[PDB]
Amino acid sequence: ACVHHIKRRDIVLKWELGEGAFGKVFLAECHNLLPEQDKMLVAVKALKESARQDFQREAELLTMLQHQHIVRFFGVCTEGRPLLMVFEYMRHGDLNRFLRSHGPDAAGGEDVAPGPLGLGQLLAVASQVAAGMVYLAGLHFVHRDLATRNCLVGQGLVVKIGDFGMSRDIYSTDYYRVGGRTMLPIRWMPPESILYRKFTTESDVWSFGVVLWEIFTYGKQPWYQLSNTEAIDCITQGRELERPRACPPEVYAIMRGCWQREPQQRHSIKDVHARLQALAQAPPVYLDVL
Ligand SMILES: COc1ccc(-n2ncc3c(=O)n(CC(=O)Nc4cc(C(F)(F)F)ccc4Cl)cnc32)cc1
Repeated sequence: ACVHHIKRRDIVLKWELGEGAFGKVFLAECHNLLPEQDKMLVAVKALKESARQDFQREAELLTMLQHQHIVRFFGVCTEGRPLLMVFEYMRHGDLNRFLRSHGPDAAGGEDVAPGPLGLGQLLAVASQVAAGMVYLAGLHFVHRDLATRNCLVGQGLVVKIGDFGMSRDIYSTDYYRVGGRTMLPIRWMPPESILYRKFTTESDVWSFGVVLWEIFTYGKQPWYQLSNTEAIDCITQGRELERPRACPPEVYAIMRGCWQREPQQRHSIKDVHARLQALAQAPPVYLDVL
């Protein structure tokens, strides 16, 4: 348990940002956290209710996972309930909201032009999320719920991967509630995950595949035209998501790389990150003709 601790007195809650059923999130000022900044803004998750153990496991895990494109964890405040986890504040919030609000069905601020994000803007986002997934597959860590609702966008369109309990509330429609405890992101899962309940690196590249589709559809729900049971039938019957208008055939091919029926046929995430980075850093003259 080599988790950083922060004194309660160094955390000033400002207001709420989000509610789940296991946690509340707050904007807070945090003091003496960085020398660069004597004071600075963070998001703080307060535990609602076993629960303490889950909190200790979450904190140990998030102290392990550090990387440019994983949500930055600063540490815990264990001095009095509510127990707090302290996170970097991501000014644009979740990538799904960010996509929807820069999509044809939505103006231009500080980090972004008005109107649809450009192809180069969408490859940059896809690249960063892939960079994140490399680092997790690196550690042989299976995510199990990769989707735009579980990434955050910071100042400068820095995109980072998380896994938020509040996602099951805010975005319940993205989950199939089985039995009455469990919640399955069926629209993001490959056939082996739905059929055999196996979760692997390779079930995560499938999910990354669908993230790529979300990016290029500006955050539409995959199979939005289908019920949860229709999506299951269609995913088990091998039916593949259509190329979005904004998706060049060359990007659609990376998606197909992630959707090979056979887990082992799927391109590695390293390969995909490489394909996507290369495009995002390609000169406009090359991209304007893709
Ligand atoms: C506006 O700025 C905001 C807004 C919201 C937030 N915010 N809200 C909730 C959470 C939260 O739970 N975490 C921890 C987390 O993501 N945990 C995790 C990560 C992984 C892995 F994907 F990294 F691998 C796996 C498993 C778990 Cl449990 C972080 N930030 C949250 C933060 C800033």
